[PDB]
Amino acid sequence: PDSVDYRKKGYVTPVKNQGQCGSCWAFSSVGALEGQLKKKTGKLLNLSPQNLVDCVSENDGCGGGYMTNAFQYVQKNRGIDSEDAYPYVGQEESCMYNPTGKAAKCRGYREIPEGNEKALKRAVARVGPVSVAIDASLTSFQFYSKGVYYDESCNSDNLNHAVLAVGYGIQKGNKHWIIKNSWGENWGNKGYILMARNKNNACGIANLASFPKM
Ligand SMILES: *C(=O)[C@H](CCCC)NC(=O)[C@H](CC(C)C)NC(=O)OCc1ccc(Br)cc1
Repeated sequence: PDSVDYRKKGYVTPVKNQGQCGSCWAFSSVGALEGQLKKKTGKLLNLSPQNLVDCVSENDGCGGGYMTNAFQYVQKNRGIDSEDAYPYVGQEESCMYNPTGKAAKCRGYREIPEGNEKALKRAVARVGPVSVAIDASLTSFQFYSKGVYYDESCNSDNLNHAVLAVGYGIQKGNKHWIIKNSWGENWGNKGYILMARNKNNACGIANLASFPKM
């Protein structure tokens, strides 16, 4: 497909805010799951980022983590709670079990061929929102406000932030990836940022992408 924007089909929930917690990966993971859930059931709702922060032991909660492990967890645990049944508190707590909390399930996940933007594009068009990792350490990124973001000093080999690709397209001749962050709706462009697509895998956008099976 030439251009995709899952927000137009109602596959994306509102922009969240990590608070005082480095739980970007939990947010990235739920966003993908929320997508497969909308596609599968027709229901659009917030999943529990906290459920993952607290239970994905392979990870390190507020200290950071990886999306794959989160997907592996939801599959092994036979489910993930919703935001309502397992609200976000912004810090790591003991893993809670909500008898009525299950709101989605995961039967695995797939990875995108490392550094392949073309494969990332095909995956977004056919699957839905995809979880991707990038280098967000540049002041240029942290202070992004508008336009298609590109900074040559971005480090493809310095993955330190997890986000969500809800689509892709082109703006003013510049191809981009539609990216949902989790620093609240006041960061970037209403919690969003258009990142350079096909610019030598800028910021390593396609170096660690994955989506959940549902
Ligand atoms: C995003 O908010 C966080 C910021 C963590 C620094 C405060 N970044 C991550 O969680 C990254 C996710 C991308 C690299 C995909 N993961 C990460 O930092 O891994 C660190 C880590 C430490 C210990 C364990 Br156990 C697992 C992972």
